[PDB]
Amino acid sequence: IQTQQLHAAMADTFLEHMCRLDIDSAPITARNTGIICTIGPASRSVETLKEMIKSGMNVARMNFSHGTHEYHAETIKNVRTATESFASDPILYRPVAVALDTKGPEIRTGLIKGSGTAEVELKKGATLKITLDNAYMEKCDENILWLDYKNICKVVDVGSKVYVDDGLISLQVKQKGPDFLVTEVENGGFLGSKKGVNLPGAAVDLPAVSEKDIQDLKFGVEQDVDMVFASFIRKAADVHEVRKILGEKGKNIKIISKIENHEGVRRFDEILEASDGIMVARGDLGIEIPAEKVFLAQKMIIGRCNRAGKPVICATQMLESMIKKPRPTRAEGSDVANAVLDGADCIMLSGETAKGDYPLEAVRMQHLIAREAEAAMFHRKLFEELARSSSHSTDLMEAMAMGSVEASYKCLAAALIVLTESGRSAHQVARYRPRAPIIAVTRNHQTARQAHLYRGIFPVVCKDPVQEAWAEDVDLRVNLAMNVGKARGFFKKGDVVIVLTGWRPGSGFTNTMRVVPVP
Amino acid sequence: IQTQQLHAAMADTFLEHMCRLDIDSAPITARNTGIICTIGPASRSVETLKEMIKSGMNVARMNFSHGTHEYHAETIKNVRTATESFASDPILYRPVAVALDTKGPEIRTGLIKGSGTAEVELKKGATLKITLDNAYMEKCDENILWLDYKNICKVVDVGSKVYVDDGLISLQVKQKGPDFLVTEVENGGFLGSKKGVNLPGAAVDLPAVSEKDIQDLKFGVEQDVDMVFASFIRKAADVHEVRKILGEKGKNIKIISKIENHEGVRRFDEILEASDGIMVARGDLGIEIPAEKVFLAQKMIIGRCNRAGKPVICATQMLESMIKKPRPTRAEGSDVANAVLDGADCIMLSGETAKGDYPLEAVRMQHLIAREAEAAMFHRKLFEELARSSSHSTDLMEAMAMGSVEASYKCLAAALIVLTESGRSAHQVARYRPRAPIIAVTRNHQTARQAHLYRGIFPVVCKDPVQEAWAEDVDLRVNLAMNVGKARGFFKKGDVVIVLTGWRPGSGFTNTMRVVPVP
Amino acid sequence: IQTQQLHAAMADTFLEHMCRLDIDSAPITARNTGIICTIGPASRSVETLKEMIKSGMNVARMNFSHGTHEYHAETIKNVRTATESFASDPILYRPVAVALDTKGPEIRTGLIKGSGTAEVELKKGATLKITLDNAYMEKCDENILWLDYKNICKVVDVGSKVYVDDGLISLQVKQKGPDFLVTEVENGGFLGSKKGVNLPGAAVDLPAVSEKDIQDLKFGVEQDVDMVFASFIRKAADVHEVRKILGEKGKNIKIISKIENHEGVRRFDEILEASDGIMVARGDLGIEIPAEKVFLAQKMIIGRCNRAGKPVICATQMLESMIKKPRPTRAEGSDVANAVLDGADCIMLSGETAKGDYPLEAVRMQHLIAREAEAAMFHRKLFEELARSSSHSTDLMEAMAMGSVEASYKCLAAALIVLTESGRSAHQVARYRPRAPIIAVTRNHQTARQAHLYRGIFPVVCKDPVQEAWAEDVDLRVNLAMNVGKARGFFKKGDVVIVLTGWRPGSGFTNTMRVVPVP
Ligand SMILES: Nc1ncnc2c1ncn2[C@@H]1O[C@H](COP(=O)(O)OP(=O)(O)OP(=O)(O)O)[C@@H](O)[C@H]1O
Ligand SMILES: Nc1ncnc2c1ncn2[C@@H]1O[C@H](COP(=O)(O)OP(=O)(O)OP(=O)(O)O)[C@@H](O)[C@H]1O
Ligand SMILES: O=C([O-])C(=O)[O-]
Ligand SMILES: O=C([O-])C(=O)[O-]
Ligand SMILES: O=C([O-])C(=O)[O-]
Ligand SMILES: [K+]
Ligand SMILES: [K+]
Ligand SMILES: [K+]
Ligand SMILES: [Mg+2]
Ligand SMILES: [Mg+2]
Ligand SMILES: [Mg+2]
Ligand SMILES: [Mg+2]
Ligand SMILES: [Mg+2]
Repeated sequence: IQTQQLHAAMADTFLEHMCRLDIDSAPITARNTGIICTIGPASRSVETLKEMIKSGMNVARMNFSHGTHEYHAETIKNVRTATESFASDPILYRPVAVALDTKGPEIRTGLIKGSGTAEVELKKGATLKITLDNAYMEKCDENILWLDYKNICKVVDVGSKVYVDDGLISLQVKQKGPDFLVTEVENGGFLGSKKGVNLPGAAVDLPAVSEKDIQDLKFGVEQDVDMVFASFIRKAADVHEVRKILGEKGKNIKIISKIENHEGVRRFDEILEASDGIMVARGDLGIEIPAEKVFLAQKMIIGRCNRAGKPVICATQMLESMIKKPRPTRAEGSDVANAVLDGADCIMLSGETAKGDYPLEAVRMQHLIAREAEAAMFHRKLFEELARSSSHSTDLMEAMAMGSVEASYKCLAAALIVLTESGRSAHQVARYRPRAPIIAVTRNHQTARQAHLYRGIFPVVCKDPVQEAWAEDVDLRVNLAMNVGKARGFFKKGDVVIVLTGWRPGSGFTNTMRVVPVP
Repeated sequence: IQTQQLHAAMADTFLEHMCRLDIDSAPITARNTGIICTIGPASRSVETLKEMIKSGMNVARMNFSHGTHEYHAETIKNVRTATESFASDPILYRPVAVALDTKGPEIRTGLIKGSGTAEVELKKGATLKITLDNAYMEKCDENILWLDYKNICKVVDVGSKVYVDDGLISLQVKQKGPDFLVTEVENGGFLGSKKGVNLPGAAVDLPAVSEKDIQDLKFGVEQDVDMVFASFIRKAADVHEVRKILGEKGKNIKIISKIENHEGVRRFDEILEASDGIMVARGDLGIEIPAEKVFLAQKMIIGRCNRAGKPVICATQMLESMIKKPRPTRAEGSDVANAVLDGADCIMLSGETAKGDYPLEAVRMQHLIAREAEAAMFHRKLFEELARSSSHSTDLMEAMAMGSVEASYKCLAAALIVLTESGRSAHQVARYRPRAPIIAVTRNHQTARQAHLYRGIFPVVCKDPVQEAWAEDVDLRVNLAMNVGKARGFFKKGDVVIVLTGWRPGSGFTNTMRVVPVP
Repeated sequence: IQTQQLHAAMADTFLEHMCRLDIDSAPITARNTGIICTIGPASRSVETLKEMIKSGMNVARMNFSHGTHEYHAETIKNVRTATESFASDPILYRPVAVALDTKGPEIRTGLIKGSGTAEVELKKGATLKITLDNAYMEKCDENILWLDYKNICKVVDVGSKVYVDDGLISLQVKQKGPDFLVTEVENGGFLGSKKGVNLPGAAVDLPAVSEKDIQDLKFGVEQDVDMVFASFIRKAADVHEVRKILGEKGKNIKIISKIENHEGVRRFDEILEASDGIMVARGDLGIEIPAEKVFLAQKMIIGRCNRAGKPVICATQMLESMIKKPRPTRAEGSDVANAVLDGADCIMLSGETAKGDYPLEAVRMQHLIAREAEAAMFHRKLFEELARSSSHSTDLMEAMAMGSVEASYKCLAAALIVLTESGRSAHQVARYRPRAPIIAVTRNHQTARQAHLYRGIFPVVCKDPVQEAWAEDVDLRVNLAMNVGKARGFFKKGDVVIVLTGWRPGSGFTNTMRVVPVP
């Protein structure tokens, strides 16, 4: 019984590959898919945070949707505190990234009967008037609803829908003024105060970044975050707006755009081009667009990112059930696996880690699945497809990247060691999706942290100073990776590995590839 | 307008590939397909030879079915003399392989009027008597044909047909003696000395290894030949014998089994596995089996050799017309093209160089077709298919070769540079069919002549003394390849090349790959 | 029991397909590729015609570059005579197309000694004068050489080369005057009558449609030819022009455009678009462009027509040898085979039948090889690729064809029977390249003759009155095919067949497909 689906690995057709999948074919230890964990009341603590890390957490996400700078900073603190707890063991030391997830633009209704706690019941078939007249900003009721968005009438059409409270309530626009909308309740319910609004299919003119947003971003810069997950990206311009706020001081910050609505879906190509990476924000996306179309968008985005060699995250509700249970639903298991199969670089956990009763279990779970799924990919066919996709380019690093993955397959290397500073060299390899882990040694901590964004990349920080011999310094670095993979269980002495390096110190890329034996 | 059929190279389907072939898309200057010339009267002179090498000859074939050991050693003499005429400028110096073509279990004709260059014109409807009277051994003419097969009497029966010169002449047995036969000419033609006789279906019993064969064999050793073309090889057993004869002294000689009979097609696989290479010998084959079937054999044979990764030569009648004519026929043009496209490591000239009036041109012509066909190959598909085929192998040098070819494809490398001594590394690379030229640098003159056997290797002798410093020595050899490609106009400064070298002296194989710019 | 390369028909890769071609795997009786024979001095006789038909000939080409209207008219005559000689038993009657091969924008020498069957030897180094002096027109010879082109002196410089007979003979201009040219003979050979002059790379302003062209055109319309081989078509405008002269009376004559120069190639697409079909005229082409490039043209061209769904012919020097020999060269056998694998709908014979010694053998040999090659095609991949191409298209008859072919493969049907009058349903099928024979039953003679143009169509002329009842009438015709297929040995009882018919009369196509057993 082969391991790591190597039997299906050898199939000719996709169908044959499936037919060959084997529950009894064990996968390797090394889990390539990055796991992003939302931190919160359930996971903030150091002790916990140490467990999260032990469980497989690669990225700590900060949901700026709630909490104060003072809170989040305290969260980052603990994260950083937890991470360093292992630093004492440069070998067993694992980098953890920090991400800032913007609150983003928002539309909110007013107060019900001047109260924050009151409610009304909207009844299916009724009429309901939306006004912009702040006169009513605290006089909402069964007949009148005031909202935040001054420009609404401009972006919505008669016959369109307005969703209130996470799509809990649905309204149909029957009349439009310059100041109000006249709707008809389709999907009734109780209405509380200050609920969220969604305008499915609307091209919203709300700014790329809120005022709050500008503030959190500057904050994220001062905090030295590794990426930013930018909410509500609808077009390239919005990415550029974010880029601009982060500015020169934060030009190294990775900006991940969140696709959460039709627009974003429809203008995805430009957004992708402008971004550093993408997050498929299923939550809103599934509110914005028909829940039954989310999967298409999900696969569209994943594929296109794969094709461009830009990182992509699958997020939201992956293991939802696990907020209350130790074991997920079957669909949950399915989802994570397909996501991985689709090509997702990272997968995410929100409620599950943030507030749920089984944060660690959710992590471990994601870990378990990803590994299985990772073996189950159809690499030969995938590599082939990707290669065609990129055929337009004759880049050298890419050539180095393709040649090295191809050899890792050929001799079934146990790993690929890439020495990089910027991470570019490692990134090129990841994109060609080897099956073996990519252990990338760098002296740049940030590069190391950010590496997680990418599938298969396992960052290893070199904390030693530079030797007078390049060659020697290189050799060393290489050895380091070697002690790691060994310490990790990726391989053993005698195993074969693909080693990528720069020929000289001004190389510019890993232009030197080698097949080597583990000591 | 792209060069080197690169548009076509981009194709998704074979059909599309074909469709984009462009007469205006120009080939590169490096001809990858080895050219095998049969040296005889027309080409024996040292002066012709020189012109021969210049024009493209990589290997000299000495047909032991013709001339004497005396005639052949002189040939070999002018051969090495002409080659060696170019050893001053190590840059433009070219190795030229010497090959001995075996007699084997064949039936041969005597001497037309005591000239091994003599000929006579037979007529349709005429009578001819075949005798065994040695008193006619050197006395063949329009009226008496002496054979060398004693039993060919009990082997044929009246009404039968006897074929002379690869079916050139068909004789019908009309009267039987005990010492001879009287036949009638079924079709006219000329008639030489020492032509082969085929009795398709007949039951001749000829040892796999003539006394002569050993004679010839041991002479070849005496002459330091590089390889052996073993005529009418029928089984693997036949192969081990020759090997046995060659013995220790020639353990480095390469045995190229010649498939020229139904048995050899039939036992193809075991022969293959025993041989060092194969030769599709169509002259004989073409009479032995149905003409209309030769292409099957050919394709089949080419396919399994490539699949197997061993050199295959496609031989005989390729440019036939040109024995008398300056320019070939369209079918000959097609023939050569297709053979290259089928996958031949080399193509051959027989009557074309050994005794036609347009030998120089013939070689020339092969060169032209070869370049053009090499470009029209479907590298991308071929590589995928080859990879598939070798999938059970996990060989270290194969990984290296595959990564190399792959990179080379990606960046459109100008050449591949391999530093080898056995020349195995090189061999391995060529098996994956790179589009670029492989410059094979070696301090071993045999390995060097031998490399011609394989598609795309441009062997280059390194005559320099061995450097104390492994890296310096390496660089040494590298530059020499750098210089040749430059000389031969293979690339320029700022052109990119893949370099295969060994990490440490006595590295085993070329375990190091680099992308490098041409100096 | 191995048959029709069915094992190879199951390979996954092109490589494995090749690897599995078996000489011992016998082909079926039906020869799919049509055989075109140039009818000349050596094949004019009725008695010779009868054997050629018998021999596999489907079309006769009458070369207008040679002879007179009268000589050709008689040939037609004889053609039709040897044909209907078989009309006795409609089961065994085989239609024969009559093809008009045009003169075109060509330069042509004169009569060698008022003959035309006459030849002349030219020796190397000798002198020859080219003249425009009509008083030599029919008096050519070793000394004097008259030509078609009064401007030739303006179009060629001293030192230049003049090619006679498709490059057979190279003449270098030594000196020129107003009237004549003074050349020296560069290579020896037989110079015959009304030969071809190729002034490669020289501005000849010849007209697309000569008045003579015109003349001949009109002549063949009266001669009721089925098709036209338009020589030297350079651009679509040429076609329209031919089309133009064909006018109304011949709005049904198939115009087959011959690509025999650099322009024709270059403007191939629009040509193809305008023409009914294409010939690869390698004789002229091969001298018009570098010899080494013809296979590129041929492959690009055959591929493109396949794609298009239009019939393509591979022509010239396929079995050249056989003008004098009974057995072809290796190179020639590979060429016909390779032509068939390339995808040519038809193959041709020129000198081989027109004037050679072995007309019958050449034919048979084409028959022989084709069959073998038809088998060897990789039908599976080919069909997929063909589909990939045709994908934009949603034609109804195309779907029928495809489904039908698809079904034919699956159940290994013995044949497809198509009932058609226009012939289009049958072409549509032929274009999707089933392995099995298309028995095209029709009541249109012309249709039945022209069917030879298309790969795999076996035309059957139904001679019986129309049935009042469609069903019976259809049945009958089906019956016809059955009998014929049975008498030709295509299938036996209990064999399976695919049946293509129309539901109702005047169905515009065969919209009904059925799987049937032979009775
Ligand atoms: N050394 C030579 N001496 C004289 N004639 C030679 C020589 N080598 C080749 N020839 C001539 O060229 C012809 C073709 O050469 P080739 O090597 O193909 O020989 P072959 O008879 O056709 O035998 P084989 O089947 O082994 O190739 C020979 O038949 C012979 O007439
Ligand atoms: N009608 C004919 N009368 C006599 N000889 C003929 C005739 N047709 C063909 N031949 C001979 O056969 C040779 C080859 O025939 P073919 O039809 O191929 O002519 P061709 O000269 O090569 O010109 P093309 O390029 O049109 O094919 C001709 O050159 C001619 O000598
Ligand atoms: O913001 C998100 O993550 C979402 O909406 O899913
Ligand atoms: O022996 C050969 O080379 C042949 O028969 O073609
Ligand atoms: O006309 C032809 O066939 C040619 O020129 O090849
Ligand atoms: K958020
Ligand atoms: K021999
Ligand atoms: K013509
Ligand atoms: Mg959201
Ligand atoms: Mg020979
Ligand atoms: Mg032979
Ligand atoms: Mg022509
Ligand atoms: Mg011709």
